[PDB]
Amino acid sequence: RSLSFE
Amino acid sequence: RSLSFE
Amino acid sequence: GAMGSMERASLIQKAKLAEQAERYEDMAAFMKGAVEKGEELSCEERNLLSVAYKNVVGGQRAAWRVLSSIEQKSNEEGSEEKGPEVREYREKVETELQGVCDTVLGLLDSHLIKEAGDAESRVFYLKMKGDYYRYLAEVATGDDKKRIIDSARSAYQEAMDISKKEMPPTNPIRLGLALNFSVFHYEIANSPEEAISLAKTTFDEAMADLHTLSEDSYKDSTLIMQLLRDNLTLWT
Amino acid sequence: GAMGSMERASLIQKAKLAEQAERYEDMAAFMKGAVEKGEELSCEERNLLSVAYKNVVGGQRAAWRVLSSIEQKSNEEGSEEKGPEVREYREKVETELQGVCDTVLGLLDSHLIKEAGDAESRVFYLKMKGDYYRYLAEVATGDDKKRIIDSARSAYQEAMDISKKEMPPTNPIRLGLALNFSVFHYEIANSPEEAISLAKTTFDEAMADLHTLSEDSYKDSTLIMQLLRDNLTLWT
Ligand SMILES: [Mg+2]
Ligand SMILES: [Mg+2]
Ligand SMILES: [Mg+2]
Ligand SMILES: [Mg+2]
Ligand SMILES: [Mg+2]
Ligand SMILES: [Mg+2]
Repeated sequence: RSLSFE
Repeated sequence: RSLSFE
Repeated sequence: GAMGSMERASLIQKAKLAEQAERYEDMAAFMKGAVEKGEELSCEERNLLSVAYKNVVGGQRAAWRVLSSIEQKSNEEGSEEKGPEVREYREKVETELQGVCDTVLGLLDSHLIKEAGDAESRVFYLKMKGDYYRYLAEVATGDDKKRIIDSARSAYQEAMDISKKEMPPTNPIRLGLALNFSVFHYEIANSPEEAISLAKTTFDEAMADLHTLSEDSYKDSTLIMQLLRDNLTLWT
Repeated sequence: GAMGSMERASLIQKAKLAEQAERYEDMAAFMKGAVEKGEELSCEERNLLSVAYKNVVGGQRAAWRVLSSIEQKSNEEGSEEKGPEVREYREKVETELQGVCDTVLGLLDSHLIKEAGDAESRVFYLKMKGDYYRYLAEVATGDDKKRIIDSARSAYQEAMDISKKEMPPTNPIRLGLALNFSVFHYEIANSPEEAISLAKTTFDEAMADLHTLSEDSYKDSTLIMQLLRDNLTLWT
């Protein structure tokens, strides 16, 4: 669920 | 935009 | 065939896994492999076949429409020439779509339709044949546009005649066939009045048969009837 | 290479068309062809390269996770044996993902990184190298899990040292690098405290530099800072 660079 | 059988 | 060494049951199991993974190209390849085993398909297996290719061709149709619109704008008054690339890339996607449609139609002709004796299987496959000739027709422009359209119409009509004789008006495959034939009339055959009449008559006859259904079947049929209604609202 | 006969400009034009069509496998193939022309890539072209492969590997990672979860449940207490199919199909998707990661890493090594002299290009490509070793690490289990992890860490660290020396704290590529290195720490390296410290320090230093920016750059930087914030909220 960690967000990375879009 | 006509809808067909899903 | 690349799937020739895999067990039929394994191909079906993997088609279901690929659906869960949203891997529809894989799903289609697995179900093609399953069909080429030569045995008839169960109701669930027919549905898996349909979901796989519908999603594959669905992405191709969505891309072709995006590109065809860019290409059309490119040929408007005042548009700067950008060279052959838009047409080339539209043609590439178009060719890939046509190949998927041809693959499905070849499976139906070798030998799904001819072995389909029950009304539910025969109607399902004839509907499918109409559908994939309809997708071909969406992109057709040359000498065979008319023959492609008539191949779609012919398949849908044979399926309708069987469905009317053999299936209740609320049967989900009968309903989806009539829905899709009405879309054919509206979007392909330049016959919006035929489209509207078919959608209305289909809806009304199904409405009058709902009282015979269980709660689960009621839900299945009304879901499809709502698509007929939505189209009628768009079309009128 | 299948793209060797196509002009570089045509490949870039078609990569942009494929993006509009959401045809990311095509987009990646076009940008691979463009890179293999041997010239350096502009800022916009680097972004196109990144979008294409991010979307391709993104779909593969999402499928692998679905399948790996099914496989894990299959090996729980009380689960009925279903044969080798789940593992087989997980392995197929895994192998395809690894091949995409290898393709990207090969482009960086031949010869994007070595010709990247400016800070913006060198940092972009070293970040990319960390990212695609990180995706390899998500699925790694055997003798080289540790070496894959260290290859990711090494690439990200070299990129961070350059970014800190050469770029302002709000530079979007510096911010995205720090974001992704913090995800590496949290999800790959079992170092949640390092992840949190990096995300906090990155956010705070960017906050203090926002006053130097235009309204457009302010918007670009704050959008990425919000991802750092969202992660910190999830992680603490
Ligand atoms: Mg039979
Ligand atoms: Mg009957
Ligand atoms: Mg009639
Ligand atoms: Mg240089
Ligand atoms: Mg600088
Ligand atoms: Mg530090």
